[PDB]
Amino acid sequence: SGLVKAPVWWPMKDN
Amino acid sequence: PPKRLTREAMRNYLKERGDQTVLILHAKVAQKSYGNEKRFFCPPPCVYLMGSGWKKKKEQMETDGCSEQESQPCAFIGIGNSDQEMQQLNLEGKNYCTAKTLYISDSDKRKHFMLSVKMFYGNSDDIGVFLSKRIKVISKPSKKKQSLKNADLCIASGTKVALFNRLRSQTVSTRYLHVEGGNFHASSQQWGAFYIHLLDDDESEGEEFTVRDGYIHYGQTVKLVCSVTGMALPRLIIRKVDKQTALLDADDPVSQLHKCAFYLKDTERMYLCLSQERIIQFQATPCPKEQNKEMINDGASWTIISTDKAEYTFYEGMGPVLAPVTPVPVVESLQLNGGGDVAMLELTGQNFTPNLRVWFGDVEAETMYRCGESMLCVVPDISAFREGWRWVRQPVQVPVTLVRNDGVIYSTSLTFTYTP
DNA sequence: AATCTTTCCCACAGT
DNA sequence: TTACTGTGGGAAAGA
Repeated sequence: SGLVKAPVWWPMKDN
Repeated sequence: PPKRLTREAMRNYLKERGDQTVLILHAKVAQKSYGNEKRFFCPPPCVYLMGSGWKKKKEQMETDGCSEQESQPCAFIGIGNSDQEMQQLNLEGKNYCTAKTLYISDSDKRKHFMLSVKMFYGNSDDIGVFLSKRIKVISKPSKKKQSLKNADLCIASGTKVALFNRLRSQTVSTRYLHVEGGNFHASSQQWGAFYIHLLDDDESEGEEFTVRDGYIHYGQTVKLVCSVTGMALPRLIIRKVDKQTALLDADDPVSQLHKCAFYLKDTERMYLCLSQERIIQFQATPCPKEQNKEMINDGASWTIISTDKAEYTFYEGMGPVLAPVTPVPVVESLQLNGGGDVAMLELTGQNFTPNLRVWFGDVEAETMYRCGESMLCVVPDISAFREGWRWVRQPVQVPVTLVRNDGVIYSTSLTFTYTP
């Protein structure tokens, strides 16, 4: 029940 | 000598909505200490002084004759109430401060408790005592499986959580998930409250999503949204942590103070990990003899805890008062009766008193006290807002405000809207 | 039976 | 550079 609009912060890898 | 609020004073307040707000941000549970031990509350409770009213009051006090020392608000924190051990919070030059050294001993027999915030200015003029939401005392977190029977320890989808990491049993290494400067980072000094939303397994990635009701279980797809910034992390699967492992086959209900792992849905065993202040993506090594276990990094283990917020907003409508502003009434919702004899508005909340009056804009309504959590009032005629309106011509939205006999205005952030 | 609650103690970092 | 003190986590004992 319900819709949410939240921009996604992508965690990054390394090297 | 106290004075009632006048329409002129009400009008004036409504012109500049300069309120003084007190926020107490904290965890819903607390682990107890025993043998002289001090098992500090994590995350630390946080008192924020919000609103244009604090500066307006600093200005008022300083013109009257107060020094910066005298005009500075002071806060002290404690538990309800023990033998009166209250810690001073330092808000000097800060809009907020954390209660870094709070704890609860076995000596305390209370099953539940509230934090109390004693507030006054430098000159000692009282503000009042502000209470946190109910906090549950816990022996320690449940090592084995949890039941929905004691849901007081379960995590409901759509509620807020704090997530922290600690290395080598050290209070020093405590870093918390938090968003600042447009990024998710692991702060040693601040902490975020994230809504934890349950999504069905079939749910696709992206900015928009459908949330589902119920209690959070290990293996379920969740979404973590910061309650301030409004930013989320990609879809995660919440997973149980045995030690330096992440258990995949587990489907038990996620409980308070348990250690978690956040597997980034649809990745080659990538987990939400910490490296100093940075939030990264660390790949787990799968167990050689077990298909249901993956070895995870030490910064990939997160303690989960339910959080809550207490909010109190007040304004000296008739100038400084003798009596404290607290207990500040809080309005949860408004409803019509409707739709009976005359139009009645029902107020649901807490800290209601017989000496409070409901106001629609600068118009005082016939107010009837019921109990501390319920009040009834009569909606005024439209003609009280628009001269000679024989009916409601076009929609009018008016603020609903609770006013006290001595002049204190407590805004609700709720309005009443007239429609034909 | 299996849970929660209390006690106990080591690790690892402040004094 | 140590010994003294103190959170915090795990496991063990007791309710």
